Amino acid sequence: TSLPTSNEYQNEKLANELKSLLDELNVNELATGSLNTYYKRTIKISGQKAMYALKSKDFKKMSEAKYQLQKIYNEIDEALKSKY
Amino acid sequence: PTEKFYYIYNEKGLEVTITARFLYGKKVEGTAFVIFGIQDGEQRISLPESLKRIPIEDGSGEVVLSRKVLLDGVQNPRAEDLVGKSLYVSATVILHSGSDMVQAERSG
Amino acid sequence: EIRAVLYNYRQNQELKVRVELLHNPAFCSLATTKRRHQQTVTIPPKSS
Amino acid sequence: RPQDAKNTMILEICTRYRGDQDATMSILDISMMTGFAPDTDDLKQLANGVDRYISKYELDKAFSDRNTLIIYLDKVSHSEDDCLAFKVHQYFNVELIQPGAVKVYAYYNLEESCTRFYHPEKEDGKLNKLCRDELCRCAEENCF
Amino acid sequence: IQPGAVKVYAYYNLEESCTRFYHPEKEDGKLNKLCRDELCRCAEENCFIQKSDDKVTLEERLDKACEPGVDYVYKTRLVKVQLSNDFDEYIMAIEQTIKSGSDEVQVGQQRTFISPIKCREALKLEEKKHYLMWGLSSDFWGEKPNLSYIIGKDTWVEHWPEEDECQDEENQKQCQDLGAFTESMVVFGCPN
Amino acid sequence: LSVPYVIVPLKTGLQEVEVKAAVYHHFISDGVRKSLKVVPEGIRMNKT
Amino acid sequence: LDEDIIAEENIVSRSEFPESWLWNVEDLKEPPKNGISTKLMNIFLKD
Amino acid sequence: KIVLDPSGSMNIYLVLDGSGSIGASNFTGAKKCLVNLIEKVASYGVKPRYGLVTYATYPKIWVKVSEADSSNADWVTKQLNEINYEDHKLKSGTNTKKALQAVYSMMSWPDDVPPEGWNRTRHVIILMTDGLHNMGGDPITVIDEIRDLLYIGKDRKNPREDYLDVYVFGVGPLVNQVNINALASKKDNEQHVFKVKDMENLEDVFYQMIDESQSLSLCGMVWEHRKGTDYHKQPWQAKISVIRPSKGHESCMGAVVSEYFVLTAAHCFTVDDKEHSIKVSVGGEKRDLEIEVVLFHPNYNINGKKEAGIPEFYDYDVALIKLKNKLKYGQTIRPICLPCTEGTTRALRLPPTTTCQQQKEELLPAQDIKALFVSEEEKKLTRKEVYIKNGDKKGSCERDAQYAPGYDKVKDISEVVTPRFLCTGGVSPYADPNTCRGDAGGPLIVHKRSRFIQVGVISWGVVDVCKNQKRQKQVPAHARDFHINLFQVLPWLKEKLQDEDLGFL
Ligand SMILES: *C1O[C@H](CO)[C@@H](O[C@@H]2O[C@H](CO)[C@@H](O)[C@H](O)[C@H]2NC(C)=O)[C@H](O)[C@H]1NC(C)=O
Ligand SMILES: *[C@@H]1O[C@H](CO)[C@@H](O[C@@H]2O[C@H](CO)[C@@H](O)[C@H](O)[C@H]2NC(C)=O)[C@H](O)[C@H]1NC(C)=O
Ligand SMILES: [Mg+2]
Repeated sequence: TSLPTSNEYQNEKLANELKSLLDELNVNELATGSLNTYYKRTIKISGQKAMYALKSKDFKKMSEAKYQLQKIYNEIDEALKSKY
Repeated sequence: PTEKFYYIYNEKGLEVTITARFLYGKKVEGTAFVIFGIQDGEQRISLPESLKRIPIEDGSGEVVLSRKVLLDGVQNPRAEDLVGKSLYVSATVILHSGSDMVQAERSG
Repeated sequence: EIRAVLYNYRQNQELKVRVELLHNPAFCSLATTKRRHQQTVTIPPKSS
Repeated sequence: RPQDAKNTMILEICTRYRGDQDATMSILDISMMTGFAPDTDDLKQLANGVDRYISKYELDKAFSDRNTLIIYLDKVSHSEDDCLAFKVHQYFNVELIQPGAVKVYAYYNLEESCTRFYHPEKEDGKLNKLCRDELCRCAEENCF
Repeated sequence: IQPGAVKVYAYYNLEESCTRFYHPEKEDGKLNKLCRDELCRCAEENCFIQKSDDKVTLEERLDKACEPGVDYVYKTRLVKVQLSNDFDEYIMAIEQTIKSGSDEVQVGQQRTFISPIKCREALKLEEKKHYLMWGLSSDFWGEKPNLSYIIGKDTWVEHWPEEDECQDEENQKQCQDLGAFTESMVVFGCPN
Repeated sequence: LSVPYVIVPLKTGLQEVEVKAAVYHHFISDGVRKSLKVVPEGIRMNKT
Repeated sequence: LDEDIIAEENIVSRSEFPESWLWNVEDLKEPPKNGISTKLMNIFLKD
Repeated sequence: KIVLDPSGSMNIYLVLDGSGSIGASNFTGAKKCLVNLIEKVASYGVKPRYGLVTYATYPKIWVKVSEADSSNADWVTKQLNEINYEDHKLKSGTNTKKALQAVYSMMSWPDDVPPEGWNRTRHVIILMTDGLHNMGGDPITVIDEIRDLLYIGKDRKNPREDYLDVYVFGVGPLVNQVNINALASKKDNEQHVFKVKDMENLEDVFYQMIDESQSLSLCGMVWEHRKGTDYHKQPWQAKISVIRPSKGHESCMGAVVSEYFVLTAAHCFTVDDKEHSIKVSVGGEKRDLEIEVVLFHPNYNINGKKEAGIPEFYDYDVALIKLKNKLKYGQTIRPICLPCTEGTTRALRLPPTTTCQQQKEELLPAQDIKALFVSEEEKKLTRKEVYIKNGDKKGSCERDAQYAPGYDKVKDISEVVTPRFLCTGGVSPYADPNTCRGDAGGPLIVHKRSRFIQVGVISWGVVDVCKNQKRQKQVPAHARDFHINLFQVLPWLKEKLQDEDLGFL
């Protein structure tokens, strides 16, 4: 077949990255349940930003919510290692 | 350099920290190639095996010339004869885009 | 070969860029008046 | 043949120094053809190989956003050629592709250098030109 | 619409002040509240979920009374009405606890129901007649054993006629459905 | 910008008040939950 | 919902508003660099 | 949360909605949530009293906490599995108030005198519902009676809030959070509300509620939650690097067995290797632990038959390393269980009078036994499942060691293959991966009753399938790996580790 044209492969790559974090969002939203109220405040604010970005397919929001949801995921991972 | 001199009996050797940033003030990501050398009077002598290859991350890197490599570099095994001479450093840093290159020098 | 470096200093935003080399009567390239030499790339944030 | 079939091409680079001794550490500046992405796992073999290294920040990104590649060689032989190779695949679906380029130099001297191009139709990758004595013209066009 | 407000004070003293409100219906703009002595309740609501008699489709209405919001279903009979300050109380006798309740059933004694006195214009209940009622957990109010069931927008009231009024052709089918639902809810519950 | 609201206290003590706000076309929001004292009418007297 | 706004249920309110906090005690026993001990305290901020 | 103590006296009340709002396949997912939960609680060794109530219009009590059968995890699982969705479908109410009063009757003592241990006893209540109660009164007022009965939150001097925890699960396709949030207990930094998507990835749900305060040092217990790292997946796994001049860098694996001790193979080291040249990292930190001494087995000799014509001799290839400073156990650092110990008895849920031979019968039957080891792929730890060939193919597993390089023309098979070696590898009954040489020294792990037991130590393999530092591409099928049996060296381990108080039989 004809190979995918220009932006179509790039937008699909961004959607696959956002889809990967949303699979463990329910795990991470849970994982803040035994953590401090800041993490639980941050992830539910950051979670809807990723959820809307995937279904709206806006490039600006899908870029920002990818790095935003990655940031709180790093904070949770450092929280769970420091809490033991 | 951590110190602007070298004490001959320092077992760690001379440490030279690399700092690289863009002209407008943001951090440089790249990889540095750096080599050390010795200056005797007006004449400079180069140490070939002192070459190292370090990535420059967060706008920074660090390289050390150890005491053993300098003594292996010189053919004179006396540490007493090294006093009075001077060192120089020549570094070559290239960005990870590979589109530009800067050569710097610390000497004396 | 010419090297054009494009810089993105957003803290959390990667950018979709159309970049184009213009036609030149003094320089031969794929850019002519009818057919332009343009590309579509993506620059990650805090990177070049 | 093992049902991995796609539009596939392989790039091979070789060099040799002409001086009286082996040249020391040199650097490979490689630029992809437009819409071409290298096979990653071939460069994994090259980076971990002896006398060879690829920087981490360049290496771990890879895939479609890889257009310029930086490869460091610790030495090149002066008697015979040193070589390496990796695969490339098109993903962009565009005609009149831009040729790629490979430039060689050393860290102590950028000025003495050498640069060759490549294209899947033109031998030196320099496309097509017309020239009468000293006066040359652009010619990457249809004939009429 | 939200009422506006005007506050007056001086630059050397904010503490001594005065504040008045305004609304195009309310004189002081303070909307509507109910209060018995010191214990007050919110009252910016409809008086109750009044239906316009056209929905005689009781079979839909009674099946929708098995929704999880309903915390009591009672069959009552009004005895005596007394007006008061900004409210009026309706002394009713509970005949049977059809669904739920959350308190003791007792059955056969006086149970006081209270409405805002501005809701007399919406619907006037009449003494000695039977009435079928249901509400939710925010309706019963106060402290035990002086619990008080307050009539609000979520409370529903409909007259259950006497035996001779059922023999009229309009209340023929009405007394069927309310009688079947009485059996339907003390036998089968809700299937949700 | 200040947004006034009107409320009526119903029961004594340190009771809870909560408000929220969210912006359109961006996913930035804020919520404020504070408590304030509901005091019955009257005043301090220190007699002997 | 489908509209371009955060839904109300997942809006998380700020509520930790005390004026004075971080009433803590610590002892400088870190390695003395020029006689100076460098202590790192990772601390939560408030709302 | 929930405290797990071996002196535990805990009542676990399980309430399940059976109304028409749930759906049978959501009801089955509700049951599968509870069965893995009961099994994970029984993996600790705590004996709670289970209560099982399914309700619709009317509650039906299946297991009462007063019965002696309430402390049997296996029986309560059998009673829960038999319950069908359409068992009381014809009564399809949602009367949560009566079910809480039934739980209130369970905790209620007769007359005015509670039995002693009432303040000792912990209480746990678990509810699964749609959040749409429609029959009976308000359910919240029975909880206030439960709060008043247990004297919790009613005294400033002794608040007693740590004795009751209430969790609510949102099951069914349609769910009301508002009722569920009011029903659930509300505590700071403790998750008590679960939604419909929370029913998947059960290990993450259990990780939030469980507090392992009194159960830190339990051997062979794994956190399998999706956010867990390699060391949540393997708390015992220790990475051992030997960097010495001329010899160069070499890496081997180990397994935590005590606060001061790690078990690994002996051929990774030698007598000439110094203690400062050996670095061990257990929890994944870059801070390598310093060691005190390495205890070689007394009968180990790599050059035992060197004068006869055998190049390397791998009999008794085990060693114990002593740390300079002891470890502190955590979620990523825990020891692995050793056979014929009291910890292994509590792990296998055996009576305490179980002998060392009875455990030997269960762990090593004369058949193909499921097992696993750990390997590295691009600096990340991963699991490799193998089979121990202890059955009739044990002789065929030993015979493929003839193809080992350097040992092709050695005549006697019983000389080089001692009874210490356990044999894995091959393609029968299933394809078993072969170790890299960096994988040497690791444990051979067998899984029984939600716990993990070590039965061997990784020794050597016949064919080095990982010669080009990668295990890439297929290899011949007769490549076997050998592992040192722990039952053979049990008197040496019991002699050395009786000072560590592991409870040897
Ligand atoms: C509870 O209902 C079933 C129980 O397994 C699941 O139903 C999902 O929802 C609809 C059916 O109503 C299907 O289109 C999905 O494919 C179902 N499966 C999924 C999401 O895995 C589900 O687990 C539960 N939730 C809902 C909303 O039905
Ligand atoms: C069981 O409950 C009692 C309540 O009476 C708890 O309080 C202890 O009571 C005994 C005797 O009345 C005192 O000696 C203790 O000092 C009390 N403990 C306190 C005040 O913390 C106690 O939790 C339990 N008593 C036991 C186990 O003897
Ligand atoms: Mg129901």
